[PDB]
Parts: sequence; C-alpha cells; structure tokens
Amino acid sequence: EPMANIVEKAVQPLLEEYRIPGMAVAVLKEGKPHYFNYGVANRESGRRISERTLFEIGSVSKTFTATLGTYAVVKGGFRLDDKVSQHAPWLQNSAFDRVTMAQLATYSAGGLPLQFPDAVDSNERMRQYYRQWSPLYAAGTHREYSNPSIGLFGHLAASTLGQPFRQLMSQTLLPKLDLQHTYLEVPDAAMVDYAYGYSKEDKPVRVNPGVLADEAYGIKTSAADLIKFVGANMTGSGDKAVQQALAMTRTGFYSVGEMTQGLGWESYAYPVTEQALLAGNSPAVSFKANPVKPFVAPRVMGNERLYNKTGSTNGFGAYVVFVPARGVGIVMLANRNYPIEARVKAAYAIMRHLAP
Repeated sequence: EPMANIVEKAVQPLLEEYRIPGMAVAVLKEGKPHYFNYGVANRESGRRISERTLFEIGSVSKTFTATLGTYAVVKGGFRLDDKVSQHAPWLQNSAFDRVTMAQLATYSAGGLPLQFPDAVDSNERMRQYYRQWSPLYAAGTHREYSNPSIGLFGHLAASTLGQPFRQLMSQTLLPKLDLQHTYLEVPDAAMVDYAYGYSKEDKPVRVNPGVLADEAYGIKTSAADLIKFVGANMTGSGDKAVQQALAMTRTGFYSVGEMTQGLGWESYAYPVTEQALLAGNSPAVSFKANPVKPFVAPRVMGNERLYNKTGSTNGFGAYVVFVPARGVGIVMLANRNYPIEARVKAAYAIMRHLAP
C-alpha cells in the first residue's frame, strides 16, 4: 500500500468536490519529507503547485505566534501567569488586570470575539477597544476562539522584549528556525511563488492585512517550510532557546471534550478517534463559547499525542497534524477555503496509514 496511493485516495475527493485549484501536501515520516502536489498556483499563470509554492496559512500562524510568545517567556519577558496589565499599563482598570497572558493565548480571557469589529482599524482604536471591553465570562472559565485574544498575546509578548512583533518574528524566530521561505509579507523576489486564493465565488483573492494580522493569521509559507517547522516540533531545533520555546507550546491549560488547548497547537491523545478529531475542530468548538474543563496546574502534554491546527483565509485552507512519538507529520495547503471537516477526514486517513 504505497504512500502515494493513500494520499491520492484521501486528496482526490477534496479536489473533486471543492474544485480546489492547487494543493500541496507534505508528509514527514522516518526523518524524510515526501511531497504530493496538485494543480495550479494561479489560474492565470503557468506555474504549477510545488512544495515551494507560498500559501496563506491563516490561523496556522497562531502556532508561530505562540512560539514567539514562549520564546519571550524563555528570554524573561513575562511569565504565562502574569496579568496582562503588567505588560500593558494602558490596560490598568480594565478587564486585563484580571486576565493572564496565558488566558489571552488560550482564548479564555472571557468572551473576546472571533474578529475585531470592523471599526477597529487603527492602533488607537485597538487600544480603546481593549480598554473598553466588558467581559462576558470570568477569566479562564470559557473558551471562545478569538483573533483579538491571541493577537494581543503576540503583540504584548514582543513588547516585553522591546521589539515590534514583525521584527522579532522575521529577524529572530524564523531565522533561528532556519525557515527561509516563511513570511509575514511576501517580498518582491518571492512573488513568483505566491499562490492566489480562490474565494467561494470563484474569484482570485489575496489577504489585505488588518489589525493584528501578523499575530493572528498573517504567515505565508510553503509546504516544504511548514513541514520543516513540524519536524522542529518533533525532533527539535538546534537553537537551545528556540527548543525551549517549541516545547513550551505543548503546555496544556484545560480541555474541551477530547481536545487539550495548548499555546497555538491543540492536541489529542493518540490513538485518537476520527470522531474526536472532527468534534474538536467543529463549529461546536470553534464558533460557540465553551465552558472549559480547567487544570489546577498547566501541564506539559506528551509525545503520545496528535497535535493540530487549522487555518483559513479568504481563498485559502490549511491543516497541519503531527504525532511526535511516531515521527509523523502532515501538512495540507490549498488555495480554496474548503471545509475543515473534509481536511480532518483526509488527514485522518493518511495518518492512520502512516501510524496504524
């Protein structure tokens, strides 16, 4: 049962049903990457998808943001249990005197929404938004998946090291990770590799950045670079502080059903049922506030586990899964924002073959 056939079997129904113009799949097993490419980067240019094509990865960016945040912890900028206002004096007398940095990262501050209101379109309006925000829930009690939440985490984490987020990401974290094809903004020389997204109206689209885009959803990368990042999260980085940062993202804070929320990465015990993985990535979790099952102490989650993250933008759909104990990882990047449940089913089938 060759890998190539297993991947084709899982991917073709996605290409068929969702008319996906281009998809890059990377599989890591036994220390070696394998690439499976489908279709075209731009329907109006000749270049085909390869493992070098740059895609918008949307919320998979949150795993990079989380790693930048834990890097700042390693470097002494903050502790995860610090109150947010310790690192944001402009938030004195706001809800953020009682919210911790970890709660921002884990979407549990108390009902921050998925997106900023569209009127929040400047730094000053962003500051005022957080100052004025009235919680819906007590800190820590409810998970509500939120860009303002983890966005503020990344913004403040960078502040604790005295650098802008984009600078710290592009000049420190990505170079130390040896990721040479990973960008918050694609440079002119790499535009040749940058796919267009295809919307639900079948129009070519690219992300026009908004407030805290870099932190919440702004990475563009290739399947080759993203599977290198997955490998770093299993067998390590040779930069000792980056390794400490990578490991710390496995810290779990609470569970929602069979999912444990860490920093960026969400994880499951492995073996894991498909049902459990579908439920944890469903709108019941991602589109409704959930009361959490809390941990007395945040806990490093282990190797015998499946770590994952979805990402979606206008015109793009990404999914990443890996099981450290097995040394297996899967990256699936597409220029269609096709259903998360379909991403999960396809990745699950591939993973069951790779790690029976």
